[PDB]
Amino acid sequence: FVPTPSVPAPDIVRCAYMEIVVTDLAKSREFYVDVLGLHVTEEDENTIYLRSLEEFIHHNLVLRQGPIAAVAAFAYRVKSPAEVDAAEAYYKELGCRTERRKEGFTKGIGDSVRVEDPLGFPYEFFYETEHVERLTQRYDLYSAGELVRLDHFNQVTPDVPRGRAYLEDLGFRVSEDIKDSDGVTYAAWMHRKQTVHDTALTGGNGPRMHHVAFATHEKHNIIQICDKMGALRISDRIERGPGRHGVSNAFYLYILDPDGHRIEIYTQDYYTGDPDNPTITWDVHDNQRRDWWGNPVVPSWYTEASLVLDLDGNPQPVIV
Amino acid sequence: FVPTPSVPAPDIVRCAYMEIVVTDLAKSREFYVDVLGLHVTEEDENTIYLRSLEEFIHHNLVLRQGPIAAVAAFAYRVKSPAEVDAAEAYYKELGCRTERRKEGFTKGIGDSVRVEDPLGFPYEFFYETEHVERLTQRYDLYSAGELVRLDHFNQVTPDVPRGRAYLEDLGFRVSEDIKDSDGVTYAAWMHRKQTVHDTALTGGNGPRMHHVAFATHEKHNIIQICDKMGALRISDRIERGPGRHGVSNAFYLYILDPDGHRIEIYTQDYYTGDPDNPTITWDVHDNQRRDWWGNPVVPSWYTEASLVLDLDGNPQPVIV
Amino acid sequence: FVPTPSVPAPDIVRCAYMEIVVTDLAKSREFYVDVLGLHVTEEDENTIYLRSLEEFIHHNLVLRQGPIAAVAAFAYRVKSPAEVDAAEAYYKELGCRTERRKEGFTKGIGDSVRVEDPLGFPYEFFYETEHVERLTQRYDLYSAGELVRLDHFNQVTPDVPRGRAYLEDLGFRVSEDIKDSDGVTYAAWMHRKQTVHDTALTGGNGPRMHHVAFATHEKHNIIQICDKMGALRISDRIERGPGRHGVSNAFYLYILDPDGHRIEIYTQDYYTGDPDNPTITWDVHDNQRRDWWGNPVVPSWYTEASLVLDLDGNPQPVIV
Amino acid sequence: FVPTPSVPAPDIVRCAYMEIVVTDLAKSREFYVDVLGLHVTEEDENTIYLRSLEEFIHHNLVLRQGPIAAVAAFAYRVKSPAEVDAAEAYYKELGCRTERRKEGFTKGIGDSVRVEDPLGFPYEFFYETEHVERLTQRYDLYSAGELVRLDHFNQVTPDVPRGRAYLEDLGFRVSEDIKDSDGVTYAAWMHRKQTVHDTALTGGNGPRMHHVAFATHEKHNIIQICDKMGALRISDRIERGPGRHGVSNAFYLYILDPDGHRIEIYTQDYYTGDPDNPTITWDVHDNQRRDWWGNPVVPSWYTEASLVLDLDGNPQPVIV
Ligand SMILES: O=C(O)Cc1ccc(O)c(O)c1
Ligand SMILES: O=C(O)Cc1ccc(O)c(O)c1
Ligand SMILES: O=C(O)Cc1ccc(O)c(O)c1
Ligand SMILES: O=C(O)Cc1ccc(O)c(O)c1
Ligand SMILES: [Mn+2]
Ligand SMILES: [Mn+2]
Ligand SMILES: [Mn+2]
Ligand SMILES: [Mn+2]
Repeated sequence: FVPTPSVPAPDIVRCAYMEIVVTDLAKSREFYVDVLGLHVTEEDENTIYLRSLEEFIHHNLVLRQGPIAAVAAFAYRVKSPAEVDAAEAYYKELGCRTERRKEGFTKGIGDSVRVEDPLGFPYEFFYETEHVERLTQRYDLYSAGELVRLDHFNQVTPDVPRGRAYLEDLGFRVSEDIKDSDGVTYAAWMHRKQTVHDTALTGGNGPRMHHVAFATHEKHNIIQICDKMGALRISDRIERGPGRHGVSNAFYLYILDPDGHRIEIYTQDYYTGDPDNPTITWDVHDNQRRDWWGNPVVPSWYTEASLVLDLDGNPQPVIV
Repeated sequence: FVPTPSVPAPDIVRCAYMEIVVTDLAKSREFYVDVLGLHVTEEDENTIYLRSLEEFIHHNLVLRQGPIAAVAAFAYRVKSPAEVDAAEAYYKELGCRTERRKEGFTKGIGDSVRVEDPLGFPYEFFYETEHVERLTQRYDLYSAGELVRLDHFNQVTPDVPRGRAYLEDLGFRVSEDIKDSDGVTYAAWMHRKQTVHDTALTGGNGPRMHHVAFATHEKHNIIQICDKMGALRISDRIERGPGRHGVSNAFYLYILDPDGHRIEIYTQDYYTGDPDNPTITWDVHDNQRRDWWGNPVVPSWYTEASLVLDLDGNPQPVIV
Repeated sequence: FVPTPSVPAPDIVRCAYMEIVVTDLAKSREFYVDVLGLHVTEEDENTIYLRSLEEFIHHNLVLRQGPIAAVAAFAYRVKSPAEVDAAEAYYKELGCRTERRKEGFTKGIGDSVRVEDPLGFPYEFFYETEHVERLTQRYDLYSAGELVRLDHFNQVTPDVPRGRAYLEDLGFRVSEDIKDSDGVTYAAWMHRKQTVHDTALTGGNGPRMHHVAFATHEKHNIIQICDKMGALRISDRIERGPGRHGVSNAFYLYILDPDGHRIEIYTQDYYTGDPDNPTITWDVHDNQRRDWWGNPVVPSWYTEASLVLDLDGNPQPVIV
Repeated sequence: FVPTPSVPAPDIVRCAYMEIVVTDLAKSREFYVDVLGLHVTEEDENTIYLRSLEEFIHHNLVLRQGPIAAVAAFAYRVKSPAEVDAAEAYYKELGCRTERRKEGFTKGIGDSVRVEDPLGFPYEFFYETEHVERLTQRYDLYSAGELVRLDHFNQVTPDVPRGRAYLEDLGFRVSEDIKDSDGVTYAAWMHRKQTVHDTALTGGNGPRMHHVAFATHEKHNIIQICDKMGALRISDRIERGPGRHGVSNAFYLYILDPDGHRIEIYTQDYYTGDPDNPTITWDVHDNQRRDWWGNPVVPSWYTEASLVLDLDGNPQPVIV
């Protein structure tokens, strides 16, 4: 197990954005903006800043042109400027490499610290961000498959029990998990905000990014995304779903972007804000734990996932 | 009563399109295309031809620039070219003014006959029409408030029993009506196709066009139209609804175009195709006959309606 | 090809009901009434009469206890009493075995003729039926997965071109078909009523019943059926879907009853009522013709189908 | 203004339940259970404990038989057992009457303190409660108009600025408010949990309970409630809506129980959890602040509200 530091954990409010490296920016823009309908906060020749309909912070996604498709950062917003200091101190005590930039690492974000965490993932903690027009009631812009908010990340790592105790120490609570009779954790859903999760851990070769997920208001919005992809003849990019998750109870869809990064569209989970919210444990042999409808899980869903970068911009080696 | 001709009635398949005269074409285009999302089949400086998502005939609506906002024609498609002849013969026997144009009255329509019917309405019967791309599966074009097909017309006339017997002679059947204890008809819903109606008769000063109605696939599409109008700050053009009709059982919305013409958006009525489909009779005092939820009916809904034109292009005088 | 008779074909209005033989009536009742929510018109120790929410004829399904699960009759309603005579005369001229019963074959149905048609299927034609309370507006009964009407049948037969030419002589029109470069029909969707089909032909070992289909009002009603089956732990009975069909454009779901008979839940196809409604032809190699989202079909969907009975109640041998 | 205590405010997690006094328990049960579909946790001859689908604490509503219809308690769950002590200390310092019961005031709740707060409202704070089966995935129980969770309370008070400053000292944040050019608050929406509100203040004769609100998953669930009430002939109990709120952005419906207590059914507001979540201020003359579609409000909605009880069970006099 990762040691529990003597300094307090930073107070994390929620997952906020992900910075992903793509190989052809124009091709990626077409998928994220023209197909999925995300809103462009701002952009230049090498970077695109996107946000969902109900977001007020500067962006939920940063697309950056690069030679190797990978995830550069999983960013979490902390409760106040002092928590950025707490985050840096906490990881330094763990012996992790850290880098602080008062001016931020991405446009629209202020003082931030990035770290190569104990599991090899590039994590960012920040508090300051530029506010932009919240498009919540801009129904003149509302598309039939509208993505309304960023919900969670999903990470692949070889040792799930080690990762779980580490995120618990950081203050995340386990709303649901999958265990065997021995009591060993195979996967866990973890949260700071009042939904089922901000991040999840899946067992496998890693560190790797399994997916980032956005929510819609209703189920028909998810169906429309599939319909539109069939009309555009890119239905081969629909990987799994739509279906109903056993774990989380969310109606879901997983699609692939042009570099193969996995995007989940999700809707309707439940409230986990209470202090003694009951953890739901599923047995590893329960056939409805993944797909409530018993649908077959595609093999690629367990084996393909995105590389993540270290703080110098190079891929972290995958432990097999 | 209007005499029953000795020649057979033309075989009418369904309501097909309406030609409306608007006072400012650019302002009307903005409402029908930019706000409601109808598809432009073709257009020129004085006329716009629009169609709904699942239509394959040339248009469901013709917008024509004119000095007086009014309805120029209610058009019905007949079963074969010979029914156009039958339509002309039938109205001639009734002594109505008729005009036949082998080349059609509107672009994309072939051989047609227009008549000033016994109630003063300009009716058109045609069979030939140019086919265009049916957009049924063009989900890349599907908007959140998509109108998928033209459903029916609604006409205001002073003597409903006279109008009902006249349309029955034409072969329309009454799926639902409103009567008093005396057995007198106050309103009637009439159809040729297998839905609740192609046209309806409402008692009042006329001849006048009460509304033309389009259908959506689901209820949330109707809600989105309201939401979008609120975002565009034109919610004062929402006249009545959304609500549930007692008569027809349809979920509905009535909005007003820039000249005040009333448009209904409707969804989910039931099948009436069987030969002995039961007529549903509602009593005039049943409070759920109009709005199933008991909502208040706006006074303007009973008093405002559009003028209709005679065959020379002049308004038919309204009998009060 | 089946010869074309010299007498006119009976005027068929729509598919009306199917008589199914089940092996354990209590187990079947639980699935059709308690799980699917169909409404019991009446029942006895050996037979159950069910109807959908918006139906006014006596029943859409008849469940009958028997030794071998099979389909005893595909019933179509004809336009008037005289069409029952025309149906008998038409099949006698084709040399088919026919049996007429003035008092009907199932309760609530009057004068009917049943025939072993040229492809081996037991077809029934009737006009008279007892009317029952139409539950259209009984929202106090409306369930979250409500089936509102019977839509179509799907039949498996070894020679599709023969069956297609036969049904067209009967007056059915082809709304969509699947053909190869050579022009050979592999499958066809055929209709009398104004929807995509009343019956369809699938190539395979037959004669066999592939499925009977019911419609819901909206897409979320179909999703609820799946959710409820997962809660009841019978998700292993969901065979294919939910998905979007390329042919027909309908949102769909296929599930299996206790004896393995296949039921489709379907919603939202389009209007085919015009006399020149364009047939849509799909190529055999178009991967979006079955499932618009490119989902894998299930081998069982092409190989498993129900036996049908001859007029003496014995199963028709299946040609392989 | 109410003085700000020197002891810290209790850490409040969310509104949790309301205790309502009804005049005929059988008539009320019929409305809450048979019509609305709430789930009975337990009941006796004089009291009914109800909860929503996704709730795990003992109840969200308590119905209690009594001589005068009124609200006996607005209950909030606090973060830990120690916060019950902090709540008692905070209100004692304000000079409010308080009553603590180690064994709870209603079944299933533990150590609780009730207070007659500065505005005259009976507030309860508790931590301990019995957990019951969370019905989240019991789709075999899911109704077409299912209420999934308790969302908020709305209170009527004569001095909104006083009440607002008081609740902010308690730690509630203002997600949206209505102000005039002068900066005076006419109404405010306040929250502890990550939705738009836990409670709201409406100006008027009070103290009175304006309404308690429950959420559904989707917009069609709210429409079904209306449809079912029309089928049961109790549409006269639908008071306002359905509509879209400007403030909060939620799709809504207000109905009346047998004693006239107002219930809101609500769905789809947005996330307010960030520490600098922007307050949205609406001007008093903006006609889309209440109903986004410009619908007329109902005078009864501003004038009628429920009496609330003091700690001895007698109604608090209403200041006019
Ligand atoms: O279906 C599964 O594989 C489990 C599950 C539940 C919720 C999620 O967001 C997710 O990504 C995966
Ligand atoms: O609500 C009403 O006034 C009756 C009604 C029913 C169906 C319709 O299309 C319509 O336009 C009016
Ligand atoms: O998806 C397919 O396999 C083709 C298809 C289309 C419409 C139907 O009703 C059906 O039963 C099958
Ligand atoms: O429409 C209004 O009157 C304002 C409003 C907004 C959100 C709510 O929950 C509410 O109860 C009232
Ligand atoms: Mn996920
Ligand atoms: Mn209408
Ligand atoms: Mn089918
Ligand atoms: Mn409210």
